Amino acid sequence: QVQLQQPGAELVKPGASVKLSCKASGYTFTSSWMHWVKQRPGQGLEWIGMIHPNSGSTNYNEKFKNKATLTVDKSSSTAYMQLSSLTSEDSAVYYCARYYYDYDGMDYWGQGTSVTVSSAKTTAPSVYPLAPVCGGTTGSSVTLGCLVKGYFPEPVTLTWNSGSLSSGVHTFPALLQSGLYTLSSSVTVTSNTWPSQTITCNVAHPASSTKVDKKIEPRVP
Amino acid sequence: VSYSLCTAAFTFTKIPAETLHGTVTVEVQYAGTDGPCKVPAQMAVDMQTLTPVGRLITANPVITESTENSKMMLELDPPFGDSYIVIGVGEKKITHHWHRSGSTI
Amino acid sequence: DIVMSQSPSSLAVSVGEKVTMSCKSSQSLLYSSNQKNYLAWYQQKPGQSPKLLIYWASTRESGVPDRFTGSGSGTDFTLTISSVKAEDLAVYYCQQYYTYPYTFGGGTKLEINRADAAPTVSIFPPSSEQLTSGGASVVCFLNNFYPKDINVKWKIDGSERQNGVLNSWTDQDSKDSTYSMSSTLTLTKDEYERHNSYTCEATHKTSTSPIVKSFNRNEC
Repeated sequence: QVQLQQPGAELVKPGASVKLSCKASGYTFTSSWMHWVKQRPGQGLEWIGMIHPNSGSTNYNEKFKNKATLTVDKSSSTAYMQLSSLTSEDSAVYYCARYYYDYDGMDYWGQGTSVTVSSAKTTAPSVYPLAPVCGGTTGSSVTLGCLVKGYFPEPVTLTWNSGSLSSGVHTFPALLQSGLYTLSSSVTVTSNTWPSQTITCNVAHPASSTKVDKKIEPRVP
Repeated sequence: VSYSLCTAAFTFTKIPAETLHGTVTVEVQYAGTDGPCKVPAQMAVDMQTLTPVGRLITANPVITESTENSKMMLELDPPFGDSYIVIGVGEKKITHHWHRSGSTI
Repeated sequence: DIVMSQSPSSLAVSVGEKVTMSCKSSQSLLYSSNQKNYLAWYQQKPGQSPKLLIYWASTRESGVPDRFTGSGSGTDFTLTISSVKAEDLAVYYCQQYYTYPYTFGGGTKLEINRADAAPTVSIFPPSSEQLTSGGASVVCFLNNFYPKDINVKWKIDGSERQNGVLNSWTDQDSKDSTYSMSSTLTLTKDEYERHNSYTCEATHKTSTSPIVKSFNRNEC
């Protein structure tokens, strides 16, 4: 199965450079051009260029020919893109993509690296469990929450039970306040699932290389 | 006098040849008996998208014959560097890797 | 560079509607040598990478349901969804690959009209963990409502408090097309411990009466 693994985040100073990576598996890396595409938050798509891993040949959008450099390492099936002189408009998600316009293979885009151009430092989040109000409930379902407070830059990845709990989840977009982001998520499960079964909010913050698994526990007087 | 595309299978009759100024001539033969039809031909760098590069110079190459294995000559203008000559359409299209030097103009 | 223009920039559609989106190019994408149209369509659902739907103007990517159809030739292209599903909430982009550099249209954002629905409300006092750190966030979830507009007030011992409140809406849900929103009131521990009653009160088009959940710091 085609997989293109990209790091979640890079924090970059204004005017500085960053090198992004894209590790390929599930198809012959050397025989497919690797494309790169930029997407600013809330905006459209811009094709940066492509590189052929077997030969090293490149084709760049002229807009990016000075500020981007594409390379590959065949021995590790990894494609790289260096971007230089980052502006505030270069805060964006950068995708690598195996373009495939034929019947016998799958087109596939990686998850993207979120590049934030800022002079601020990395701050890891605090992760707080949100258990229901102290007491009990007359319902058959219970809603639990997780609060991810005070981090920079975006993003965080939040799952419930490592992704095995996906139905009834609402994860709310992060909001910037006083230089730090806060995000929350709610999950609703049947009242007899929890707490006899563990419910854990799993939060990863790639920019700080931090990962927290926070169990939700019932409140006490 | 507009013909449909030749959709049967092509075969190179010899290796494509570079001309004085760096174009390439390509001789093919056509397995179909459904002529007259137009030979599909292009240059590409990416076989997974077929985005055209360079130029097709013989831009109306018509097979007039309906006998099998009839032969036709094409000329294309390759980009500098590496590319592929691509003749025909569909799963039986044929390709040939090509390299044009920057000095061959 | 080829200029790609999409219309409309956004469209509001109901589940089950046949939806048509347009894409125009500044020169023909039909390559006469192979009679192929060098036009692709991508779908981008909220928070996801783009996914290829259609290439060669009309060829579906493997695994894409046949409710998606690409049509057109030359400079004029359309993407049609024969009967829209809730899961089709997304921005749709066309992209020419006739020449380098590849260029994309500005996208059509597909939004879903659905029946009005009142939210289900939940409230969460500060965690013991956060209180030990000196902070106190109170969180209210207003889940699965429609339409998007909603007014949220925090009442502390009956008095409205707007300072320190962050309100965040989800995108439309991929299964039921509703919105949800979270409201977080952040106080200091000392400020939080000076009051007893904490109330999240929302007003939504479905009723002029307030949607309420409350707790008392006192009790269990």
